[PDB]
Amino acid sequence: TIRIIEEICIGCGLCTKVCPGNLLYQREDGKSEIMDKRDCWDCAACVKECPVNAIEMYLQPEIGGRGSTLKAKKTDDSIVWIITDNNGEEEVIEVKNKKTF
Amino acid sequence: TIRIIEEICIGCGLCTKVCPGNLLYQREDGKSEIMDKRDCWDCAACVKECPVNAIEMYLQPEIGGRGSTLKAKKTDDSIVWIITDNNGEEEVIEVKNKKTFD
Amino acid sequence: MDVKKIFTDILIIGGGAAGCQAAIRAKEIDKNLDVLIVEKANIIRSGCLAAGVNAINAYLNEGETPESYVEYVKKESSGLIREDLTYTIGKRLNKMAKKLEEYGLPIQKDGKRSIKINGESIKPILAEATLKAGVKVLNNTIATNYILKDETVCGAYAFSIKENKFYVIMAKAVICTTGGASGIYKPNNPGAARHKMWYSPFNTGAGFAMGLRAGAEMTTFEMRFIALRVKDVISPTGTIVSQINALGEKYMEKYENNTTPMRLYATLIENLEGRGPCYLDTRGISDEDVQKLKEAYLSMSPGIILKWKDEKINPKNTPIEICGSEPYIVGGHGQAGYWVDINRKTTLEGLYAAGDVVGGSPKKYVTGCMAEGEIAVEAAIEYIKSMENDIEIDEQEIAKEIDRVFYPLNNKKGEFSPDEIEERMQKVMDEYAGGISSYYRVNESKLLIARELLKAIEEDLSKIKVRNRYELMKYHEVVDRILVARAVVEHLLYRKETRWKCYQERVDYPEIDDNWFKFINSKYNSQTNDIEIIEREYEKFNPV
Amino acid sequence: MDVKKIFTDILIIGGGAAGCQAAIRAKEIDKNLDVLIVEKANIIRSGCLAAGVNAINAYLNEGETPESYVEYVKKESSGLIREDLTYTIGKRLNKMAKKLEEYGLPIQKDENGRYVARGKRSIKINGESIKPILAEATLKAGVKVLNNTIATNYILKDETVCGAYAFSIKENKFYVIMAKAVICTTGGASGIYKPNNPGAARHKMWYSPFNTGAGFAMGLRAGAEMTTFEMRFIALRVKDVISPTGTIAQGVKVSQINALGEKYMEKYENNTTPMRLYATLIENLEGRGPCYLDTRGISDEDVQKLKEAYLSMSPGIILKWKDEKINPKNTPIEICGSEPYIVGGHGQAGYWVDINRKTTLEGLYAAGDVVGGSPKKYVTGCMAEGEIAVEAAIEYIKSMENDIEIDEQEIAKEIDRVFYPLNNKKGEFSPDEIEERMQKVMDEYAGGISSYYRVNESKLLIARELLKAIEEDLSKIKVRNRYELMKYHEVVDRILVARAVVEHLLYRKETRWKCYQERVDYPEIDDNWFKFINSKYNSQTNDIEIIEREYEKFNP
Ligand SMILES: Cc1cc2nc3c(=O)[nH]c(=O)nc-3n(C[C@H](O)[C@H](O)[C@H](O)COP(=O)(O)OP(=O)(O)OC[C@H]3O[C@@H](n4cnc5c(N)ncnc54)[C@H](O)[C@@H]3O)c2cc1C
Ligand SMILES: Cc1cc2nc3c(=O)[nH]c(=O)nc-3n(C[C@H](O)[C@H](O)[C@H](O)COP(=O)(O)OP(=O)(O)OC[C@H]3O[C@@H](n4cnc5c(N)ncnc54)[C@H](O)[C@@H]3O)c2cc1C
Ligand code: SF4
Ligand code: SF4
Ligand code: SF4
Ligand code: SF4
Ligand SMILES: [Ca+2]
Ligand SMILES: [Ca+2]
Ligand code: NA
Ligand code: NA
Ligand code: NA
Repeated sequence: TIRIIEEICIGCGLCTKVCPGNLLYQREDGKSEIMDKRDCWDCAACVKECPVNAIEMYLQPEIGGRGSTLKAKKTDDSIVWIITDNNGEEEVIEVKNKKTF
Repeated sequence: TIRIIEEICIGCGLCTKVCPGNLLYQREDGKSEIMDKRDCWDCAACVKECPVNAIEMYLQPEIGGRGSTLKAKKTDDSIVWIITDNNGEEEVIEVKNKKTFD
Repeated sequence: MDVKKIFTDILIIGGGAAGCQAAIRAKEIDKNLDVLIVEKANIIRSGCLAAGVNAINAYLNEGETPESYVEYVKKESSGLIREDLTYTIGKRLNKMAKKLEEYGLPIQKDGKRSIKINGESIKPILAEATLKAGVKVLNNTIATNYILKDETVCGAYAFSIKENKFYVIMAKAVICTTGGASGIYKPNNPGAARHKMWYSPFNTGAGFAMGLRAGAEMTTFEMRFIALRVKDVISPTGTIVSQINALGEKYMEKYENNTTPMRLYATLIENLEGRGPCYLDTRGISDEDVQKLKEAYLSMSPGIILKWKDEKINPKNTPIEICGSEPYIVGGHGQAGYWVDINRKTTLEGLYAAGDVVGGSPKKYVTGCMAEGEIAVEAAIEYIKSMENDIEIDEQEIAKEIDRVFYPLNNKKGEFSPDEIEERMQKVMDEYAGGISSYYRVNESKLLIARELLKAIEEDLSKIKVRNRYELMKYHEVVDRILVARAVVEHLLYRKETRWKCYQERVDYPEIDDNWFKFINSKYNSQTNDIEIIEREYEKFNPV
Repeated sequence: MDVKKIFTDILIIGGGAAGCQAAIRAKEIDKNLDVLIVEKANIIRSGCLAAGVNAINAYLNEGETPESYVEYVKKESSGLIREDLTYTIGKRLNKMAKKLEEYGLPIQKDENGRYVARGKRSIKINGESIKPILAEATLKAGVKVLNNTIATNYILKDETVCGAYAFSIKENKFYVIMAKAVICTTGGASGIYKPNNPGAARHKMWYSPFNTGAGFAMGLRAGAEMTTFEMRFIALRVKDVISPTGTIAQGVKVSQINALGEKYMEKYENNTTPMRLYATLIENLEGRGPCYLDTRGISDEDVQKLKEAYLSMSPGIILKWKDEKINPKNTPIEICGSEPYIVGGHGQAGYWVDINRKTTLEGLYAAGDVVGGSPKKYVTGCMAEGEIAVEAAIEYIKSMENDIEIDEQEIAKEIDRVFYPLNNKKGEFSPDEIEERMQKVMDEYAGGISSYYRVNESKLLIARELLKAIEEDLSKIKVRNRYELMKYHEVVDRILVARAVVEHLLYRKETRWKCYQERVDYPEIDDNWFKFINSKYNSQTNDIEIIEREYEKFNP
């Protein structure tokens, strides 16, 4: 599922126009909010849309999540992924849009 | 699980001293509240304790509950059970304390 | 509430893989056609492709023919398929892959199938091509029923979840491309992770339910596709080496054919017989191989990265555990859905369908869904040539649908929420209609209980109350799935044989039966409020 | 916070069936003894008896003897019980039933004044107020009770138990309770595995969902030995409401049937409790379910008697019948299995004790569902063990005095451990989240409902490592009030119990108890395993260590 880090969120609204479940909306104060974190499919569309990495994906503790998180920053030609393990160690993985696997 | 009918509750606190899970407490305004309805065991101790039948037991919709409810009135020598089905039909059954079954 | 009447030539319900290609193909055929897509979410990412794709699975290498594809499809499921649908898909698989490249999908070399892709943005590129073609799109708009006039579909009703609007959309022809149905059974992890599943949790059978309510015929709902995927995160396995049980044995070697159904069946046996869990044996791959895996999964199923980080799993040291999903009602990887003719016309005049919502042809994949959208729209374009949207819809019929759509919003007497009823339904189906908890096995006595319990859920729909238009969407997802579930139970009850292992496990009739080499179809009778089963004979494809 | 130091002679942890009778019996032996019960909830209804009970299920009816009781208890384990414990319970069962009558329990009597038998070893009662009656008798004996007070650890001086630590959930108070002897009567453990209906109905289960293994965990942390955690009792009960079946089966004499109407127990040589459950699982797996108790054809009066009986001990079933339009005379009653529980009443898991119910720690005794070795105990057997334990504890305390002095650093250490998540500003998980995580691990890798109770070595090895990772994350829990602090300690305790369960299941390489201990990779019973598998917790290594204890013939 995902969490919105409201202190980082700049209220741009971009994450509210991507979700296949319509789960994200902009509150009156401008911040984004998820309707119900239990309904998230973990498609990461919102994570990649946020320009300030205020959205992070994490695995529900109820199914074994231990606090690792995934954030994503879109560049002109790539997605830079920031993976933070459960002890805070960060790994940065850049995947060029034209890179094929 | 159970629900507290706040309009009926008189804030007596009696239901807060029976639950084997410590689930019921009295709020600022005196009325009873359940900490988490998901943690109820359906033992009915609170239902029986409430003197004004503001506590009713019902089966969670998520497991097939359709709205039938149970309330209970303690008397000097019995429990009077009030069973309402999902269409509102009411059945009242008194079970004397000294009555044994079978 | 503002009621808006809209007019279009072609109306497409659902802007996913099949609906986008249908709309693009329509504009390519006739620039002057008015084409409107009604999409529940946001077309840039909506549908099964939201997370990206691992590969383009279906196209033909040099020397392979549609006949080769038909035979593969029969080997991957059974001999009882709609050969005519499979063959006509096969003729266009390669053309559909070429269009994806034209639209901007990154592709590189290393036969033809040996390509490297980045599927991360497959849906955005498809959506961008759709809008560049001049297609009009109503996003965040939920379709709720077809507009019927004299047994002919001439549009659809829909409501917005971002504005206070109800749409009456008149059209000369309608194409259903809503995908299949998930969320009928319990998922692998109910509650906190209830939408961690293989199929889209937002494809909830709307197309099936609108079809059934309108009188259209469905087929083969007893064939419930179950996905074998990485445990809990439900990530693809194609990316990631052989299958092993917990003893390290390559248990597939015990079976003659290594087909998708066989891999699932074999894995279930290993677990049931005490040799699980089962895994993909990634042990021994290189450090660079691990990095490649991480980059690929980030582009189509990122949750697995978090599982590996949390559980200290390095695939070169620890194999990847796999298991089966809930059963889905789909016509992409399975063969459940609308019954259509070779031109993808449903049994209702004016209504066509394409993609995972169409039954009879399993192993469709993205290219196959795109191809079906083209076939359907080509047929619809020929059908609308003569006519015009001059149909007059009685205001009373409009008011009737409005009352139905918004009923729980005005239900002060309601006592249940959509979420409560959804869970109740999923419990019934899991326990009495062959869900995970029964290892997918079904028997007559439990199915008869499921039939009666679903009717009692249906009775309680009128006791649902919602507070906003988003919760109203959830109500309609539940209404739709209950009807689909009732059809599934009737299909499962009717086929007294086991034709598809795992996907249709009739434990009380465990053998395949030659007397059952026919299609089991259903129709919803609105007068008696009952599902009616129709038998359709199998026909060899012989075009002349 | 108020740190309250209390001195008592006999400290009883848990005011349930065994704890109440232990306390009453103490005051019978010596009215001047200071006896104190620490009770997590409200003694009037606390524990497994909260809803009432369907009958007294351990009573020696005419012709029955303690020796024949043992012979019957032995059968399920193929003789692997602590016969000394069972026999000494058997000698007191009828006394305990008479005590319940003296306290006010209505027990049906015939014209001669004999209790009315319901089955071979059960008698008919109105059990609705069994716990209030026991609690009233306890308070009338002069016993002191701290309600809404959660025990967290024993006080140990060297290797001797001399009290316990507890915290209130209704006052800002922490208790240091010094005692000459302690008796652990906390019951067993539920909530280690996933229940039948996780989420909305997660506490709809057979065992009390509020008995979460505190006694097992306190004993393990203090160095005491546990036994036979691999024998996990599973209840065959009415589906979803988890209601008793004995009232329908024993009371009406109805048979178990599959959905085809066949009495499937006739296919099995022995119609025992574990086989009734195993046979039901087979019927369902092989496509002949559901299974039911066949009430079809009973009279309207019998239906009324059933409704009154179930209202008096499992009222939820009445609501299911009304919602689903079930009249038992027309529709049979669907049955199914529960989660596995770690219990010493209906099962034989718990503390390892001597015949006097002394644990392996000096100063610590135990009684009831927390004590292993002797299944088929029931409410009278638990009461009997309470008496045996307290009698021995009283003899032991005769010499000593409450002159033991605890060191302030030790008190401070427990306070820091007990209140840690309440002060954890940086915490990121709730007790509920971790509880669900643990239940998933156990359900999937240690033989829960989802695997039809089957376990294998490979899955158990995974469970061992996953539980260790959960324990590492306990330090990341935060709680916001004392009620949620109690839930944190329930999780902490259950994790330790689960780790022990896994080790026991790993160690016993045979299948001795069908359903309750299904090692599918060792599917046969093995005479070389006719011995007890015990465990202790090593605090230096943070690991559970297995100890084998040989079976010893009991000769009185
Ligand atoms: C997780 C996953 C991974 C996959 N990976 C691959 C792969 O690597 N390669 C491959 O070839 N295939 C893959 N597939 C298969 C492929 O994605 C599907 O077969 C295909 O996307 C289905 O196309 P569709 O048009 O029928 O449905 P979709 O693409 O899902 O589109 C359905 C549309 O209908 C909309 N909708 C639903 N209800 C309503 C309503 N009431 N009103 C309006 N709109 C509605 C949805 O929002 C959606 O936009 C994958 C599928 C899944 C689920
Ligand atoms: C649903 C059910 C129905 C039954 N029906 C029958 C029947 O009909 N006939 C029959 O003979 N037997 C019956 N039994 C068995 C009998 O009820 C139990 O064997 C017996 O009650 C167990 O007694 P106990 O003292 O060990 O545990 P309990 O009676 O459960 O008491 C344990 C006490 O410990 C307390 N406690 C727990 N943790 C802590 C902590 N950290 N600190 C302080 N206190 C704590 C609890 O709150 C509780 O008061 C039934 C049991 C159950 C579960
Ligand atoms: S990860 Fe996907 S499903 Fe979840 S909130 Fe973001 S866009 Fe929606
Ligand atoms: S995209 Fe990011 S910064 Fe913008 S509203 Fe969403 S969370 Fe906030
Ligand atoms: S029914 Fe029993 S468990 Fe539920 S809240 Fe009332 S007293 Fe507590
Ligand atoms: S016992 Fe009844 S009236 Fe008294 S506080 Fe509780 S719910 Fe209210
Ligand atoms: Ca859902
Ligand atoms: Ca719990
Ligand atoms: Na962390
Ligand atoms: Na290396
Ligand atoms: Na830690």
